[PDB]
Amino acid sequence: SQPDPAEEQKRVAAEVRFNFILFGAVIAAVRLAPIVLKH
Amino acid sequence: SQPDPAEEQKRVAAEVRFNFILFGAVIAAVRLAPIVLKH
Amino acid sequence: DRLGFVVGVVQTGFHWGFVPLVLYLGFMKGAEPGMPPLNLFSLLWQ
Amino acid sequence: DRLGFVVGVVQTGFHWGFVPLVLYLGFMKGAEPGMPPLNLFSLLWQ
Amino acid sequence: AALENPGTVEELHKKCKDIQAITFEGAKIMLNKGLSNHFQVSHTINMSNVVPSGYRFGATYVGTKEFSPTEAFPVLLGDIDPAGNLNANVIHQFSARLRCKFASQIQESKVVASQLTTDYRGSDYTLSLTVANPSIFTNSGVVVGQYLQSVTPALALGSELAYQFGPNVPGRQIAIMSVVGRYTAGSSVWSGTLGQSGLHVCYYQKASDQLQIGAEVETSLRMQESVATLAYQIDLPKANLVFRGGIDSNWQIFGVLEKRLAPLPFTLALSGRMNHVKNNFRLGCGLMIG
Amino acid sequence: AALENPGTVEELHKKCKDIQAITFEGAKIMLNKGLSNHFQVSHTINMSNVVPSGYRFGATYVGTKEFSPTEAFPVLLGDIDPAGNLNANVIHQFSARLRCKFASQIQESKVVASQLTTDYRGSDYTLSLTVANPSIFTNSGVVVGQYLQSVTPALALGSELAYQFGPNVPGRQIAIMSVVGRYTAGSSVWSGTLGQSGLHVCYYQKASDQLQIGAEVETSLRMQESVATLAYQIDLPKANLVFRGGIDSNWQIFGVLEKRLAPLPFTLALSGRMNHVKNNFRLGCGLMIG
Amino acid sequence: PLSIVRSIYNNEFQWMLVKSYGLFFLGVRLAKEFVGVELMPS
Amino acid sequence: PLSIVRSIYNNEFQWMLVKSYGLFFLGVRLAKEFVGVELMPS
Amino acid sequence: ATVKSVKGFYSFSCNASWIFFTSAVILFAPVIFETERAQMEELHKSQ
Amino acid sequence: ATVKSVKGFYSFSCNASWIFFTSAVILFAPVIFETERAQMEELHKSQ
Ligand SMILES: CCCCCCCCCCCC(=O)OC[C@H](COP(=O)(O)OCC[N+](C)(C)C)OC(=O)CCCCCCCCCCC
Ligand SMILES: CCCCCCCCCCCC(=O)OC[C@H](COP(=O)(O)OCC[N+](C)(C)C)OC(=O)CCCCCCCCCCC
Ligand SMILES: CCCCCCCCCCCC(=O)OC[C@H](COP(=O)(O)OCC[N+](C)(C)C)OC(=O)CCCCCCCCCCC
Ligand SMILES: CCCCCCCCCCCC(=O)OC[C@H](COP(=O)(O)OCC[N+](C)(C)C)OC(=O)CCCCCCCCCCC
Ligand SMILES: CCCCCCCCCCCC(=O)OC[C@H](COP(=O)(O)OCC[N+](C)(C)C)OC(=O)CCCCCCCCCCC
Repeated sequence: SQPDPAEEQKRVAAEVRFNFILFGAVIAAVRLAPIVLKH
Repeated sequence: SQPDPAEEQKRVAAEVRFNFILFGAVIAAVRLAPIVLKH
Repeated sequence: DRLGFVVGVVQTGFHWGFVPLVLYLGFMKGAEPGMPPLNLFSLLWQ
Repeated sequence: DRLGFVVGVVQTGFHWGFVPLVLYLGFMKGAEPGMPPLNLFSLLWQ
Repeated sequence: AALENPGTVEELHKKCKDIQAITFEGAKIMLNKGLSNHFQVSHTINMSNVVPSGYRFGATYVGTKEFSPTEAFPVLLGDIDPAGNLNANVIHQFSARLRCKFASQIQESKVVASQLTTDYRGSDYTLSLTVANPSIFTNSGVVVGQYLQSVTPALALGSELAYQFGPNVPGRQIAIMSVVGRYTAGSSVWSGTLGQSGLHVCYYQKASDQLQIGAEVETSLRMQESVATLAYQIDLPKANLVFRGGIDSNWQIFGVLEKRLAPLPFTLALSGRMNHVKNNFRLGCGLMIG
Repeated sequence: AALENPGTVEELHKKCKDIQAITFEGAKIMLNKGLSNHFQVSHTINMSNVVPSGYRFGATYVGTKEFSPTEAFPVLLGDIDPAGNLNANVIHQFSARLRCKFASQIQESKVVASQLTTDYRGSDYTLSLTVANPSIFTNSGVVVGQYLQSVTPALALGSELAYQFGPNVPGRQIAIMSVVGRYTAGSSVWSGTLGQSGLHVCYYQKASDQLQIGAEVETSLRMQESVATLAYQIDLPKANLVFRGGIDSNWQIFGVLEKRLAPLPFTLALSGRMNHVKNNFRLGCGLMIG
Repeated sequence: PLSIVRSIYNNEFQWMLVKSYGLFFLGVRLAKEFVGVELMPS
Repeated sequence: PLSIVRSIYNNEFQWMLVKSYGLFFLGVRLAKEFVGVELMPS
Repeated sequence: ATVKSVKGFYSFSCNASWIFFTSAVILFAPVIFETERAQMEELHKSQ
Repeated sequence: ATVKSVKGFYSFSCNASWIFFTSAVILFAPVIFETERAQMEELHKSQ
């Protein structure tokens, strides 16, 4: 009856985009970090 | 009916003693050879 | 396919031509201006 | 058998005793008369 | 302010792989001939009991009028065996900052592995993007984003995101973010990376010009496998000698002696690896002629 | 008249086996310690990939008050591994004539091979008798009679009769008479033996102290198998170097370097055998310390 | 505690971890001691 | 004579003989030429 | 079983010495050999 | 089949060169290397 067990596959895709935003956020953090540390 | 195929075995023994007398004869020959060669 | 052929062609050209290309650019420069020419014997032995 | 036992005994004595025998005759002679004694450390270190 | 450029994420993970010894097995001969400072040719003969024996022929070209620095780009290097298996590397500088490397390995008349890498350098930071093993006909392939910034003159921090698509990946796409950092503490350069899966940490310790020591740990959180190494290098120009040897936490022990034999530019390498798990020892020896 | 003693039949058959190289596989370490001119101890460590790898401990004793010459008999020499496999040799002199050698190899707690040999050295001739691998409980074993006489100062001739008894022999007893000779005009020395069942010939030739060349053929008339070798030795004290290498008519090629490293009594040994039939190379390296 | 520690030694990953982190930190101790060492000194 | 000589080459012992006596006599020819040779001469 | 226990300790201590001495022959000994030889060379050169 | 005949000759030329050069690397080359190095050492010593 199921068309596809898509949910696990799309949740993995959701975690992939979550990894992307986390990768960006850590770059944003370190891009702020030296000012925050020297401030 | 045969007691033993002894003939081949005893012929090998005969050749073994033949090797012994040949070994002796070549020693006897070389023991004579230098005299024969200087003679 | 246009790429179906061109990709195999270009990769075959890289595959066989890269060492030919390095050698060609080498003999294009040659030796130093004061050195004897790079005869192909210099590829074959010291 | 007399030899059935004595042969195995004597070969076992050779087997384990030959290196013991060589070592014993060595330490019997020892070093040269002017050299330090052959302490058993001579078997173990340079 | 006025920080260094930190390098690149691959140079942190390689940071302690330079002193780790590279053992080889069997007899290997290499002859190098410098035809010009732009053009070099190398003939290498590999005889081994278990490594595939054979000749391979190598040539290198470098330098063109476009590129000013002593790096003397482009670099155009490749070596091929009589069976036709090609290894080749290409390196380019779209500018003084943006640098590019390309490498491809062909065997069985097929490209078995390839990667294209881009490396960009700022006064305080580095950014790089890599693509590798691409399908040309399909979306499938490997992609890696990497970032690294100097945060204090003794400390750098950064980030990495590897990605893959297609049938080689268990999920149709997967990616792994992983933090990265390095702390210098003078000699005691710490390095490592913490992933959403896996961890790696170098320790590196230059004792002196004559002695360099490092250590590693690796770990994987979905694969449940981990290893470590302790490795050292000795450099002895007083003895025309270098030695790299290290213990493996899987109890391989390796040492790769190499001697330069004279001012005459022969070097002799002796390679020993003992697998103490298997009581197995693999010897290699080889001569390099400059 | 007053000819040389010709040596013994085993020295003819060995005549060209001294320059034939003895290759080895893997890494072998040997330490020799001289405890006195009568007593020497040697520790040998062999790490090897397929050759059995381990340790064995060796000791040698020589000389007693009975024996005057610089040979300093008796000789009493043996080396044992921690598994208990013993190799040992015994040599004795009932006089200057009637020298005796004994050797036995014990492994798996069993005598696997042994021989006892006499030499009688009779001015212009030699006579020798050997017994080997004897059963003690049964008549079975090996016997060899050998004779060799100098016939002219350039030429020697002789004879040999090997014999065996028992289940190891296909006939209940077998023996093979075989003539032997040697000729020595100029630098060249010929040698060989003609048997009822085989033939062997050395050719040997000193070119100079730096270069010695020999060749072999072997043949068997009941086994239908034959081989040959061409082998040479280079001695280069200027290079602290000796090299033995030869072609085998089964197309193995072998070379065994040894380098004395210094007045300090290390010698490196480098052993290469390539089986060109199997394209198979076996490397060995080893260090002897005097 | 052999009833405890053997339960690690018996288990591959937990032991692989202990081995790897052990030799690593041993390397850290050794390295921090080695910092003054030279083999054929100036 | 390839019909003749191949009948030897095809047969193991006969070829083993030819190889062994061949390389042997080649060694004799070489050795009788090498008699004057030195490698790092005095 | 005391003798068998001694055979146990022996075979263990034999193996332990094997692993140690083979490892040293790889890791340290090549350095020791060349460093010693270089030191004796310097000694003879300075002697 | 000319190309295939050239592939035949070529692969034979591989074997012939392979067997020759691997053999020389065993039999002769170790002598050549050390003899050359000793001669260059004598040259530099005499220079
Ligand atoms: C004394 C100082 C100077 C010395 C100078 C030495 C020069 C090098 C001598 C040969 C070395 C050697 O070993 O070559 C050996 C090779 C053949 O080996 P292979 O095919 O691997 O054999 C094993 C076969 N497999 C691999 C299938 C298992 O021969 C050759 O065909 C190369 C000869 C040199 C030609 C260079 C151009 C090659 C272009 C190849 C394009 C595909
Ligand atoms: C991890 C390893 C474990 C195994 C044991 C290691 C022992 C370590 C030894 C250290 C010393 C050392 O390597 O020396 C190697 C020596 C160097 O000394 P030299 O020749 O006198 O030159 C220096 C002169 N000096 C000593 C006065 C300073 O060069 C050789 O032999 C050269 C060999 C050339 C041939 C190479 C092989 C070619 C292929 C195969 C041919 C059959
Ligand atoms: C660096 C200085 C300190 C050295 C301390 C060494 C302690 C060794 C304890 C062994 C525990 C162990 O591993 O025992 C278990 C091992 C075997 O299993 P495994 O190794 O897990 O292999 C399985 C791997 N898997 C998990 C991936 C499947 O047993 C053995 O037969 C091998 C023991 C080899 C010891 C080598 C020691 C080298 C010392 C070098 C010194 C110069
Ligand atoms: C500079 C050093 C050069 C070394 C050259 C080595 C060549 C090795 C080739 C192996 C091929 C092979 O397979 O050889 C073996 C087979 C023959 O035996 P088979 O038919 O397999 O029967 C099974 C084996 N039996 C018969 C023992 C049971 O072929 C040959 O004998 C043909 C090879 C001829 C080589 C000629 C070389 C001439 C050299 C002259 C300078 C000394
Ligand atoms: C039966 C009577 C034996 C008498 C022995 C007397 C000698 C005692 C010495 C220890 C022997 C031992 O214990 O060595 C044990 C081991 C070998 O063990 P293995 O089991 O063969 O290893 C292989 C395992 N196999 C059997 C399953 C395949 O070798 C060693 O570690 C080498 C010891 C080298 C000592 C060097 C001393 C000199 C150093 C100079 C300065 C650097």
